[PDB]
Amino acid sequence: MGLYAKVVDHNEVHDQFTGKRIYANDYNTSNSDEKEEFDRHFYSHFQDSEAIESSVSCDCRAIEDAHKLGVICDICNTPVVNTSSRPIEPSMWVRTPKHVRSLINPRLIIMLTGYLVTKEFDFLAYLTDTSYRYDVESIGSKETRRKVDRLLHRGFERGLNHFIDNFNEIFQFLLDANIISNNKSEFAQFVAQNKDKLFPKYLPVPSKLCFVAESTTSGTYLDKPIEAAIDATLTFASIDASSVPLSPIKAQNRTMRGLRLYGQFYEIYAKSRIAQKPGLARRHMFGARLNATARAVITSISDPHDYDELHIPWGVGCQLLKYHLTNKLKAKFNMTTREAFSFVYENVLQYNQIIADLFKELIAEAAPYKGMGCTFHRNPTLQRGSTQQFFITKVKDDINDNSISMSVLCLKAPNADFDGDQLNLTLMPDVYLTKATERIAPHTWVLSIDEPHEISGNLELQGPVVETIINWAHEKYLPPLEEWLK
Amino acid sequence: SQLGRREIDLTLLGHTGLDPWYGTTSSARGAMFVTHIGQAPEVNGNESRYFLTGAELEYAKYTHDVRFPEDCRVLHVLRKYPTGIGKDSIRSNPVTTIIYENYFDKYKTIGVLHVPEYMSHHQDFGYELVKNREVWETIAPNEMFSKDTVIAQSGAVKKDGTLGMGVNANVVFLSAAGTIEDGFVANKNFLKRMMPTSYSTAVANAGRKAFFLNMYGDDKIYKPFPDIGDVIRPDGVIFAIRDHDDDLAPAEMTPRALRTLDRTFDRAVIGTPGAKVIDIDIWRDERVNPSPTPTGMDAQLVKYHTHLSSYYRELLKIYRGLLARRKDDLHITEEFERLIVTAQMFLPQPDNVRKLSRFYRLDPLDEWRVEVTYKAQKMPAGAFKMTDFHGGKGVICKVMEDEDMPIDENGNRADLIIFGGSTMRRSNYGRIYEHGFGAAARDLAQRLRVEAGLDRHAKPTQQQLNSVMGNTQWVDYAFKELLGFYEIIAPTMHSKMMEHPNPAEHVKTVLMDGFPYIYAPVDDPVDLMAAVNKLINSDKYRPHYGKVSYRDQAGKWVTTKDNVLMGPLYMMLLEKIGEDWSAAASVKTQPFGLPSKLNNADRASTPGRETAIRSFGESETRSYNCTVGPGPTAEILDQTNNPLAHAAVIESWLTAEKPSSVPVAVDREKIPFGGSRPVAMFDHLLECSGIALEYAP
Amino acid sequence: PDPFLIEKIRENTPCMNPTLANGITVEHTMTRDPNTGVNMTRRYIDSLFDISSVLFPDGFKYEGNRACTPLKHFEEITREYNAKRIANIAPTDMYMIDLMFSYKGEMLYPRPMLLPAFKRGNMVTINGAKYIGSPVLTDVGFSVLNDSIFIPFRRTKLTFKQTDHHYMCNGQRKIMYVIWSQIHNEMAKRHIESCLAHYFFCQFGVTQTFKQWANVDVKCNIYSSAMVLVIPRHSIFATRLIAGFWYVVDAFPMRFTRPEYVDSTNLWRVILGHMVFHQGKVEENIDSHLHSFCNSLDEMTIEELKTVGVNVSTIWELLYEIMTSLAHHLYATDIDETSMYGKRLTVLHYLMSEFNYAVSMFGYMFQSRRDREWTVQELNEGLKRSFKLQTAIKRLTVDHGELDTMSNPNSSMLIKGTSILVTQDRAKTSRIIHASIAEVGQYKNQPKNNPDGRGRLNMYTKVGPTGLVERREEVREIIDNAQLMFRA
Amino acid sequence: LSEYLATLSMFDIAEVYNHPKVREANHNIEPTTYGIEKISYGKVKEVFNDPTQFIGNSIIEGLRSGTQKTEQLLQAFAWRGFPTDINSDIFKYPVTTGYIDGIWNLYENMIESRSGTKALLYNKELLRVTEYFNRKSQLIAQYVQRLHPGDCKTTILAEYPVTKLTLKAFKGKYYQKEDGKLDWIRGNETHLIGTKQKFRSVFGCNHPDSQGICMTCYGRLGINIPKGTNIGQVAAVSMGDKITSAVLSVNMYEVMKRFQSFLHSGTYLKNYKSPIEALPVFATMANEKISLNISHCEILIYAMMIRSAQYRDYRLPKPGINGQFEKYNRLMQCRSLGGAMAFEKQHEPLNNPGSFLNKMRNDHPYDLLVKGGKL
Ligand SMILES: [Zn+2]
Ligand SMILES: [Zn+2]
Repeated sequence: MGLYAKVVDHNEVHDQFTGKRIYANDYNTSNSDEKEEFDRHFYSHFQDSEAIESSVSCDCRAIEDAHKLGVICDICNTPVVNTSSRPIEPSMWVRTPKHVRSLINPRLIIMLTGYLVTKEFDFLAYLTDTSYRYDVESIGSKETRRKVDRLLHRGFERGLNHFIDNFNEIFQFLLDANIISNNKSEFAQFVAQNKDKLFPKYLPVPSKLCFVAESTTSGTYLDKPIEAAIDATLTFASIDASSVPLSPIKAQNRTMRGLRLYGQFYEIYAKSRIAQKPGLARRHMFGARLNATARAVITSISDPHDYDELHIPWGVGCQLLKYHLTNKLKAKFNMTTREAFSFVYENVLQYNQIIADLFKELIAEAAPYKGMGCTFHRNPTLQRGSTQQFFITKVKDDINDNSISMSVLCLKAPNADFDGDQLNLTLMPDVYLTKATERIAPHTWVLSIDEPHEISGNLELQGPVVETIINWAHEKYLPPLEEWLK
Repeated sequence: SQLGRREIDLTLLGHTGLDPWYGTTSSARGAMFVTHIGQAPEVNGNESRYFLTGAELEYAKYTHDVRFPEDCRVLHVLRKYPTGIGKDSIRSNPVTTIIYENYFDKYKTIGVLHVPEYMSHHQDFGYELVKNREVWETIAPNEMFSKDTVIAQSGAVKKDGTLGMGVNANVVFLSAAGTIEDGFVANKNFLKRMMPTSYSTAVANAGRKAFFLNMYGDDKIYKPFPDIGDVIRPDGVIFAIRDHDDDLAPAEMTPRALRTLDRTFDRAVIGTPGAKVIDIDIWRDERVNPSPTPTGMDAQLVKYHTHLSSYYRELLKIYRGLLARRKDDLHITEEFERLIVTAQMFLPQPDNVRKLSRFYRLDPLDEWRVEVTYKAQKMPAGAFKMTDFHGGKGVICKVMEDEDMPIDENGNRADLIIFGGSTMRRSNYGRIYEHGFGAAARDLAQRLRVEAGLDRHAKPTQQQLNSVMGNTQWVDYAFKELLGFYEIIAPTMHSKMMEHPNPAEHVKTVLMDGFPYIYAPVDDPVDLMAAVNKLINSDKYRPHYGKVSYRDQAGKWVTTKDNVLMGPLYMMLLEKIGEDWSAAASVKTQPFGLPSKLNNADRASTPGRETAIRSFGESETRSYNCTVGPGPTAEILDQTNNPLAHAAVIESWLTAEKPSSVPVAVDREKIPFGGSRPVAMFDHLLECSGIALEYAP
Repeated sequence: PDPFLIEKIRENTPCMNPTLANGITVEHTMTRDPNTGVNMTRRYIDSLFDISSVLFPDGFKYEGNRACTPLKHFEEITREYNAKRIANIAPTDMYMIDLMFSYKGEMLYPRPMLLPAFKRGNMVTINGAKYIGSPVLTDVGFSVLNDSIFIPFRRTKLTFKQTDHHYMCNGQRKIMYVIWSQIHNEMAKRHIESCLAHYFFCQFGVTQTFKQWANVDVKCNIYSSAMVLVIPRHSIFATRLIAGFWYVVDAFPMRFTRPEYVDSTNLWRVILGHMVFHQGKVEENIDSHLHSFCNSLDEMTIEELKTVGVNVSTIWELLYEIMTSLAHHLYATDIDETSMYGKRLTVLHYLMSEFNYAVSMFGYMFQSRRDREWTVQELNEGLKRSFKLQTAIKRLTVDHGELDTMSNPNSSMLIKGTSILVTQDRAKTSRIIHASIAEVGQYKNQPKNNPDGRGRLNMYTKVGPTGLVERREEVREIIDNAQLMFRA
Repeated sequence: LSEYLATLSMFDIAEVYNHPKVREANHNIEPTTYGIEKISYGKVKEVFNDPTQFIGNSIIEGLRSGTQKTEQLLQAFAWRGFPTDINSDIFKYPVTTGYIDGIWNLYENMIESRSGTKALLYNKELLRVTEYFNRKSQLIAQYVQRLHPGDCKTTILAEYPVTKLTLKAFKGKYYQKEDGKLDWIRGNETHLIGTKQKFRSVFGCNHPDSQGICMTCYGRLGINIPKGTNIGQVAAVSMGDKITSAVLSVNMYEVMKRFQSFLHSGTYLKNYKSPIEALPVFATMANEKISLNISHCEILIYAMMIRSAQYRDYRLPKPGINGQFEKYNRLMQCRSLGGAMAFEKQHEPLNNPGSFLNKMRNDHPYDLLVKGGKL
């Protein structure tokens, strides 16, 4: 029934969290000992451009043995987990500073910033920061100055603690004074229903994986949109690291500056990293680089053939079907895994009779299907036909041919040609997906989708074949019918 | 229009001047031809074209070669490697370096000139430099040479002055099923004459982190990589390196373990099997105390480094002697100046000063750096690209034995089969004239061969030609027949050929070559279709027009009902032979847990590119969600986005009795949905901001 | 083939121009003088410092450049920093020179500098990668695009545009064109645009402006706003001057309270500074600005305009001819935009742009600090601050449109080598037909970037010693006849 | 038929070239558009269409069977004509020769080259625009998912005018003729032109499925659709395929922009009060340039419909005659968050207060991928 959005309760997330909890408030960056520990938990640091030669590890990289999986490290107090599947969880937490009522959900700040913040006078800082300064004369717009005069005449008390304690009154006034001049009814309903989850006591710092620091021979490289997150976290740390303890007013002013920095980060990160063409959503949530795939140029199968069969080159067959061949080699020839892997990689660039026999046995064992199911993709993908399901029925015995031979009866549907067209092949791992991808079998684009009771023009024969037929059918090889009857 | 009148000459056409029939081809196809000649690698069977516009002579003047820039005097000749019979001897010397002096100069500038065995301005295509024997054997100290004297050049530059840009092929225009979608049907013997050569370099680094393995040695000899003149071993491995670990010495350092390459845990560099190594360069860091290389693993490394150090030491010695004699009067070229800088970077530094930290574009060198250059010859077979000189691009789609290709009644065997119908749809009719006129020209030369008593196909010998030239009446008659053909097909050529000083020599050349070469300038004043009509209605120069016989795709010997004409076409190979194919069953991931991109260091670690292919974009998932369905579409994505699901797929293949008939790969009860890393990252970021996406109740 | 046939074919075939075929970048960068043995690139460096000597304080001289020995070349690129000597072994085609300066007869510290070397076929290797350096076809003197006259100097680039203003003459409303240009850059950092007549009034007096150039005795024909200026009843230039004067006055009327103050000089400068930018700072600031403006016409730019036929010796003479002789280019241009005949193949102006930038900023530092005693230590620090080891070559493989990666699968030098031509529009990172393409370009060679055939160079083109494209007479008639039919 | 291969050579060219009537259509011609394109080209077309001429010729036999085309052949055997410059401007003088004879003078050769320059254009921008247009229309159309076979037995019909331009587009549509019986358009009912008929329409369906319709209301074109296919995607693909083919091969780019502005409401679809009044306007607009079936037209318009704008109910209306129209941007952000997360500016829906209020919403195929496969 579709998807909608909810509001999470941060302190409930805090309560249900498992493991020792690290708070960024308890860190003085000035002490060089504490800075190193802070960077241990915040950044995921890479000391060079060298490949990580480890599969599992603890937090502090003291244990890199896969047989110790699940054992808790004694130095970092972290269980040994498998990398590439490590759970994504907050790296730290932010407590409520001294003489501060509570924190603010960053979602509420982002919504308010859309309305309250203007080019000449923002209203959120005025209501929350006592150190914000303004010039009424400098305002050069009638609408904003009218709003400013109305707010000043109202006589509110500047301060974060006052703002949190009296929020219904301030929020109501913002609606009445036309400060929030859009979606007044919807915004009121949102606040009136989620007011119990808008002022948390703890806020989670994003995961260690989000912030990646790469140190090279030419300096350390960082992602610019991460900047606000670093600044927000350090700001809360400096509250208890100040040499002179901060007065309650100064504590609130610094707390609000940190919260305003968190709101800036999430909005900018969503705008710049989640929501764009090479973003998280459009590149990885709705797309992927798949395993067990191949890519090569194409040629034609012009000899008598079945329209839904495919021929792959020798080199593609060896690398694509590596684990299929390894299974056969171990069983038939009593090879070890090391020997089988060595045997397969050795014969990628040369013909081998034993490998060729195994290829046919793999194809013949795909019964009752003609061969191994696969899907062939042509880009750009617009119509049904640019994605088709074929069956691998033959691995070419000539190693100099590095093309995938395609049936000549299925070239019009994807508008495929032989001039530098690299197509993408995807191997189906099991029978369940082979049945599923039957929906894009070549026969599924035969019937026209433009005109009823008609066959699409994709089925028409190619030029060279038609010329041969008309050279035969329309030859004047017989006398006229009148002469035939004499 | 006054058919038979042309105004444009060579100076206004540009690269189009290489086409004698530019006027009969559409502008779109003419542009394609000019692009094509810039993408054509040199082949082994290249030869001069049958029809010449004269522009080939100019293009043969400007090629990348080795020259003497100015009138100079040879001072020193250096060889990189001492080819001899010594204990440490190399089979061949790759590079010869010449130091000369411009003695016709006020300042007597001293320069350097290198003479390698090849050149390569392309990523994966080059050519061999053929040394000029007369000049090469002369070269010695205290010898003077003239400006613009060629020492070595490519084999394309013929001695006559012509240029080899392609190979002439017998072509029949037929509608065989193998010609679908601009496909070519190629004779196997023809493809042996269109073989390109590729030159490439492999680089390895060893030292504090890893050591070389014994890939080319035996139980008594340690030889990490092949020598100069050797060939790459059949599996294609050039060299491999293993990590340093002392605690595993009884396992990883046995003589057997040093000979066995582990694909999973070692790192190798793989090239073309059977390729011949032609050059080696080694850089060593000598100020290491102690060297991390184990003893007995550097005999080959030291042998090449010692000879290389001697070569650079002599270069630096020569300059210092020159500087002593010509204080403030020594002028050197910019090339020589950079060469001396390289020598100082190579030789060790004096102990009084700090050592050098060598880098290659922000990459720090280890103790050893080895560079190996090898050359391989490619046999075109399938997916290779070809085109004529009229824009008719095509792809080789079928290869047949020589005995199966079409053959006419006179014994001519076709090299290619091309669909003729596409000519009318693209309006490149220069195809027709070269084919049609070449057929008439070829038949005329063969007819004179038979009339003289020679074999019409075999190349005649000197004894046969001498006897043929004895008869004068036939020689005079043969010359007139050639002139009569020239009058029809080439008017400008005909006028020049009227006053041939030695007509017998022209006839002798034609019989030996088996083809009369035709000069066809772009501004030739000839009516083309009037010439075609003359040839058809002629009793002398009418080309043979009959049936052909070939073996069809069913293995049956058949003969065509229609008359088929066989003629020549100038063909050239095009780049992108499809050698960059990719295929991988499992790929290496990132710390995040997703497939990673491939850098240059990992490009050659496998015989073929093992890269994950983005076969499911956002557009494809839009199409799959509608046809296949959202259900199965999510399964396909999760098998990669979730690394644990991918691990389940591999185990299913390995444990299955029939790996190609697995019912279900991922057991969704043991590994349920919800483990995809991109989705988990999406949920985590939104949760921190304070929101979550949920199903509507 | 028959040996006699080849000779007859060769006899009947014209030859290409060897300068273009062998590569013109090599001919323009590495050719050495027989007398002195110094190449073109080093001579170009000397000429750059000759035109910039007018901004040098007394006693400061440029002594030339010298070639460095390979030993010093090796020592400079392996200089020790942080107890480490980094050596880059990736092959490059570079050589080193020293820049010599002296102060009151005392030689200062030489400044080493790296320069690129080119080989046959416009080939150069930079940091292990091969490149091709192609010439750029550029306009000589000035360029016209759309109501704009672009004039490039060695230190500046100026564009001249047009605006219309209304003035009342003898009780009759009239419209005249006002030529303006933006010469100060903080004006861009900022309504009236800087008028050329306003600059004339800032330099000369209004009466002096009219009498010296227009030979008009302006008083106080009667011209008024829409204050009186009176001219005898017996020009277009004077009309433009009047229009610009009223264009300035109308939007700043408070400043001209008394008519006599019009003939002053400080008031015009105050108005100009308020346009660009406190009165005290403004008055002093422009007095330096007009000082630099009066010295902006370098010798090299003068010779370029001389070829076109402009004949200007001072920057004020150039402004006069823009308002008098080149004014019609703003609305009715008589120069064909699509032509390729009156252009020049230029190499060094685009190759040495970064070094030219350093030279200009060095001269500007002296101008900004006039009337100051210079110490040897201060000069040495200034020279080190501007002329560094890799100043000239630091962006060759970044944003230079005439340098491109090399990919040649065969041995030919012409096909994608010395026949590549770069248009002026793409020099730093189409048009209708013209018969000149058949003579200068290759109208059938149509790459994707330049489908009109102007991206390739005809190998038979006739080129002068300085790179000027000349016309071939033997094809003059046929080219001319086609051009008429193209526009008919 | 391996013995009956067709061949080409200069012998075939001579046969067509030497015909007396072909040789007369190249002499004594007025160098004008009328003289060349109509008189000279007319004579050659007459010869090529005579069944008694060129018997057994490879070139002509292919022309009769559709292998060749007269446009290319006329420019080869008759006068080439008037090529245009890169700015689509024509030249005063023509090319007085065909390709087979050749063009060997500087003026005519150069202007002919401009055709090759015109061939290569900024297709990179065209690809970018077409891909964006296709993606945008497909995402919204996918909200109409299923097509059920059968008949829903509705008394709601639709009154549509029938014209000479849209008669072909009505193929397969069931219309109620006299005596209250259903018949479907076969495409040759010329007597119906200029009248108004009562059609079974998508907007009148009463199928229980909240995002589906029955076969009868869709028309007989639904027989060709494979089982289980998203019917909305089919309509968008059909429209996108024809526009993309025309754009890449009045500019069709302006046509694509015109369709986009009309459907997405920025003479906008939101102006009209009922879908019945809007379909003939869109059908005439669509069928004037491309050929789009009425069934596809109804689906695209139906996707832009909402139940109640006042109460912010953006679900599809059922039946479709009780709904209103809405802009594209508001619909893509307020129907389902799964579809919203796949188009543009994904941060904006997260800030919208309406996204957090419990509402009845339709679903999108991308909903599953947002949750990673969970149900
Ligand atoms: Zn640990
Ligand atoms: Zn219905």
